[PDB]
Amino acid sequence: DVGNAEVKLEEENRSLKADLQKLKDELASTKQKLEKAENQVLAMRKQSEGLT
Amino acid sequence: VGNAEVKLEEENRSLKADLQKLKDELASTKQKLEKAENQVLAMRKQSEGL
Repeated sequence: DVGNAEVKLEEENRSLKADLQKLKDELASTKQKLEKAENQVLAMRKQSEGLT
Repeated sequence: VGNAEVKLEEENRSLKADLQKLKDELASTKQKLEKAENQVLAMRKQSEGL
């Protein structure tokens, strides 16, 4: 039935959009954390070179 | 209205493809984060002795 297929797709689509928003938020945060960690590595390199 | 079902199928395909890509980018970024944090810890140790 067209009605059944449509309802199933609408349900999947609502569920996928919520999963997508979650993953988008998690990605943005993880990327920000990676940038921080990499800049930590660089700051420590300079501090370890300014000491040694 | 006539296009209702195919548009839903198209959206569905679009979302599923985006979902897989984001899961892939997330796992890759998480792995890089783990490596960088581990570099920080390794460098903390070498800095400790000196």
